[PDB]
Amino acid sequence: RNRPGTKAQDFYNWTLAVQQYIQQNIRADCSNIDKILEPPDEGVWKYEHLRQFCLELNGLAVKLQSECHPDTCIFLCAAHKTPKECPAIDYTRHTLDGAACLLNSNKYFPSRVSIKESSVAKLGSVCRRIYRIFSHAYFHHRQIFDEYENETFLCHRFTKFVMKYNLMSKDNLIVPI
Amino acid sequence: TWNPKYTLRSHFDGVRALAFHPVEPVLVTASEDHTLKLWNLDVEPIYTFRAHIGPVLSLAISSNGEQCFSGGIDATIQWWNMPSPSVDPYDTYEPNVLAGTLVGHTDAVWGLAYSGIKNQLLSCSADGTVRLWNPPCICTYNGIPTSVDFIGCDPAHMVTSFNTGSAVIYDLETSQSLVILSNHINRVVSHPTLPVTITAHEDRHIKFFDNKTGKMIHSMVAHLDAVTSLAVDPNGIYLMSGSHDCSIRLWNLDSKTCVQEITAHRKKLDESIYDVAFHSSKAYIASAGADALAKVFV
Amino acid sequence: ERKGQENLKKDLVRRIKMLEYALKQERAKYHKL
Amino acid sequence: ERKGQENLKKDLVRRIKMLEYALKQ
Amino acid sequence: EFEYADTDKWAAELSELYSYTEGPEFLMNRKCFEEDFRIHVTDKKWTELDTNQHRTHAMRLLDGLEVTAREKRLKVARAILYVAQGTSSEAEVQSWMRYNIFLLLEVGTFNALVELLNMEIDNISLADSTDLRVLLNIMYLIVETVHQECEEWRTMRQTFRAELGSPLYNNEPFAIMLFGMVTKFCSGHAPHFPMKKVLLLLWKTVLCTLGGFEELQSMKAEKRSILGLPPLPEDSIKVIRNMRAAGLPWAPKVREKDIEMFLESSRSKFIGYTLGSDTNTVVGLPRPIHESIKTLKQHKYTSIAEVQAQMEEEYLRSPLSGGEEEVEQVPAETLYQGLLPSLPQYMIALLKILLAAAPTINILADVLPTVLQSMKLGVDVNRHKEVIVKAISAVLLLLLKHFKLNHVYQFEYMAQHLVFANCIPLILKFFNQNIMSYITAKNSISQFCWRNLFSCINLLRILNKLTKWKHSRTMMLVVFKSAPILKRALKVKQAMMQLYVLKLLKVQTKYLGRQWRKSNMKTMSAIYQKVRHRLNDDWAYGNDWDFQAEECALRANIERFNARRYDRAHSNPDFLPVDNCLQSVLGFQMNYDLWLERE
Ligand SMILES: O=P(O)(O)O[C@H]1[C@@H](OP(=O)(O)O)[C@@H](OP(=O)(O)O)[C@@H](OP(=O)(O)O)[C@@H](OP(=O)(O)O)[C@H]1OP(=O)(O)O
Ligand SMILES: [Zn+2]
Ligand SMILES: [Zn+2]
Repeated sequence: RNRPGTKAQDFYNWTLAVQQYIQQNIRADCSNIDKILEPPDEGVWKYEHLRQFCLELNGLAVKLQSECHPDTCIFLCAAHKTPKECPAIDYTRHTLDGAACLLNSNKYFPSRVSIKESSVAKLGSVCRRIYRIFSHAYFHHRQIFDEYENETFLCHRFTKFVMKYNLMSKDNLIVPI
Repeated sequence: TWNPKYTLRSHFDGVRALAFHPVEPVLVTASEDHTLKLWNLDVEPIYTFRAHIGPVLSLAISSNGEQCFSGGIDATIQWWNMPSPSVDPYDTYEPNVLAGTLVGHTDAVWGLAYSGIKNQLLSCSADGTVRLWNPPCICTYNGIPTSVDFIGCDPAHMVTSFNTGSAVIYDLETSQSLVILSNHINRVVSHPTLPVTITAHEDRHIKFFDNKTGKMIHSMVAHLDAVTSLAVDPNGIYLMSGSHDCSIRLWNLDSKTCVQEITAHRKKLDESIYDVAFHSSKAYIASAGADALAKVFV
Repeated sequence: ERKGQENLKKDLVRRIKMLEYALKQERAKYHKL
Repeated sequence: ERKGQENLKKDLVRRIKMLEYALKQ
Repeated sequence: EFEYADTDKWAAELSELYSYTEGPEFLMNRKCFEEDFRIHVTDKKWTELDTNQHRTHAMRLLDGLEVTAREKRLKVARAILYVAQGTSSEAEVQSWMRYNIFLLLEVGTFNALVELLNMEIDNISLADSTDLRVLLNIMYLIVETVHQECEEWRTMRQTFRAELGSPLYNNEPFAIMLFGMVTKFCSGHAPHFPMKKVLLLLWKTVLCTLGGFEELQSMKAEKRSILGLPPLPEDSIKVIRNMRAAGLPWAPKVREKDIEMFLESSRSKFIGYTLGSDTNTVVGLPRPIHESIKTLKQHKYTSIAEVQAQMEEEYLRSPLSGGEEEVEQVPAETLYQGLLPSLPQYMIALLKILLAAAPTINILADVLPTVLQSMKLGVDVNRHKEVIVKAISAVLLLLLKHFKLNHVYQFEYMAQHLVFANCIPLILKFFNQNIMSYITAKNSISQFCWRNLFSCINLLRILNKLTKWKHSRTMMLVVFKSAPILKRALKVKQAMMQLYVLKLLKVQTKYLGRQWRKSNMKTMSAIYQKVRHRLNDDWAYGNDWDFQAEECALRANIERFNARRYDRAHSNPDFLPVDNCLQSVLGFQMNYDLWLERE
């Protein structure tokens, strides 16, 4: 565990271990793309990994919202009931909230041990949503995107991940690895 | 008397803290996702806060019911004006929400408490320095301050836990700690009456003391795990004792046996349920556990 | 009897609320000194 | 329903008893 | 010749979706999809490709489907439509269609399409509405194919057909969205909706999510067994399939009312005093009367409607002595929960569209864009209206049957607002033309036009469901002088149509006067052969009403049922709990000073 009063590094000084496995692989180094992307199942693994991906992406979200000014800041959002063009920052926020909704939707994911194949199609939708955020970052805010990628090679990780599981076209990728 | 009615499942990683709105049927839940969510009452969140970086540890609500303070890994504190209920979750982002930002001790904020005087608030960190804040005047204390809280009956007196095994009481206008009372101490709370002050030990013994001589009036073994969190009824009758045994218990301030026991949470790691929070106007109880699953019983 | 006890509850609620006001005033008075 | 009201009343009178003892000091 | 099934053969269905006006669209579809295909991958064909190539391309389509430009979205949707068609050999294109459609399901096209459909909802001529049309096409196709095989992918169709009927769209099933479209059209505040396709899609989704007539009969049998009632005497569908034009195939039935009426007549005649609604006291009557009573009560037929009404009045008697029941959420029940708020407007709108589509609110907006072109457009408009009538009749009939099977009072609540909108005179007026021509109307370009005949049989079945065991409505059937219309429609050599005409003639032949009976015997002979016979019935020798009163009584019964089962919030305001929990505890100086100084 990590009891309270433990400042930063004691956190690493210490069911559903798939998330704990992912966490151990991440803390190992934020650099090893394949090593984390090395499966231990395949479906529930995709599930937990998309969860972790949006989790890490919250960081990019706050980093962008810090300076997602309309100075330079596409597609239309879908978290709204009727899809409206909530712009870049609004799009990012609504997409993250809708991904939380889906990934935590009871009717599509009651448990985290056995996901029906009638649900793994949604993962394609959500990663398609993710890559829109990534495109906006790489295009309008290249520098902070690169900063966050230096912090953690998210875009590289997810490109290798999708190419591993084929959720999105390779032609859809425009970010260099 | 308390049956499960809601399971606020929209947080990914463990929900470290949670607190109920004073009057509204609204609940705020801070997790380790670096983001916290506000909910209004199988339910979906109403707002998400995209301002905190690093996992969030501690949270407090402005007693008026309009502002929220948070402090976690980022060693900073954020202060939002919560949007009123009935807002749209999928709405246009409003940058003013993060009105306040507090930069203090360079370490993670482990303990957060609001003051009923509506001008101050206590922030304890792993830095070893507790800070009293005014939303820019800060009074610091250089005494392992795990838990630091605000006595309610007199806002002059405040408490401070320690990873040693004791807890020290001190004042507001004096900054001079009065007396200690007796090993990790997870969570400390203050009764809405002046003397009684409750503490939770790593040795699974809920203990009680007085703000005038710190007497060990009562030490009852609580659960089979280090009691992580405590929550006090807004009128001081019952007491929520959240324990790493994934078993929350409603004790009674008179009868200190298992007045009620609910157990619904998973042992995702060596650490289990983080925090427990009463209501104050609607009599709901919420529990924020290690698996990011806020249960709500009515 | 149910209705009567319900009104008794309303009475006790009034009593508790006025007790709250009284104790808040006494706390403020003691805090001033 | 009457039993529930009874228990609530017992709770409230315990509250008032404790409050008055606290007022004694 | 004619084989009454829940739907025509798949090829006829697919042909009966596109107007003869929107032909060239097909070209565009290919000329759209191909082009994008060309850019995505090169030198290949969709058929010579393999599985993961198909899935990648489908995901690319779904991705492209979210651009914020209506024009590019239309382009992408046309591509998806061509995919759904897939296109040589008709069996080949059928197989490739089934394949492509199950693929588009697997990738998850349907939810994206539903979202885009909502988008188009929240906003003369054909091109007035192309996008919607295009969109609707796909959905229909999908459902069609998925249900065309609803009789590998077993799990696929099962989960689909289960989610389509589940309240996942604004917490309402898909059919509710389609009904909303229909209402918003009839209200004249959405004059561009393509109505043939909306109606067809509503029909097919009601079909696949509720089940056709065979699954209807099966569910009826199971609900009979569950309630303990004895099984049904015949196999109605088979019996009607094995009839002829113009034997005694129907085992006679006798409802409880007849037993009680006969027994009370006998009591008055032999015991000098009637008893009243008792059917067990038979002791003083002579033996030749006990024989008749036994013969009757051994031929009794108690349907689910009677026991359900009994349970309803029971619940209403003893509300909280365990009377609170749970109701299964079978798709019919959820659909009724969805429709209940604004049902009457739905029914009025359906009937308005019907009346606008009878052979003799611009419904033809969908189809409207040389004498040959004028003739083709005329036959096309006739075909448009024929299909609209077919869809509406089938929807109404399926809803009626499924509601009556689910719970009788739902059927009554639908039928009441269906007759209030003058459905009886509407149908009769629909039947006041040369029916034979309508049935043999060969209004199609690549006997019995299966479409028209199916629709007419359905209209008769509906009219029967509306007016049966309700004396006031039967007297209405008499008032509008239906008989010369019915027995004129009797000329169609089909067997089921004849049967359902006779089902009405027999029900109203008592009030038609001896002379009429004496004049028409061939029809009386037909009624003798075809229709089921009730014991102690007096149609052949009948001797001989408060419409509004009987209505306003049934209405009260219905509304009581509805309020009890779908207004549990307000239900039973007399007995309410009080929250004894401490949420209430938080739910001028003298007032302090003296109160403290009390001791
Ligand atoms: O009462 P149900 O169990 O619901 O069966 C009735 C009805 O039975 P009743 O005669 O007791 O009213 C008729 O059946 P028959 O008259 O042929 O005996 C009716 O036929 P019509 O509507 O043509 O009068 C129809 O059976 P079907 O729909 O096959 O024609 C219908 O059964 P459902 O209500 O389940 O449709
Ligand atoms: Zn931006
Ligand atoms: Zn949005």
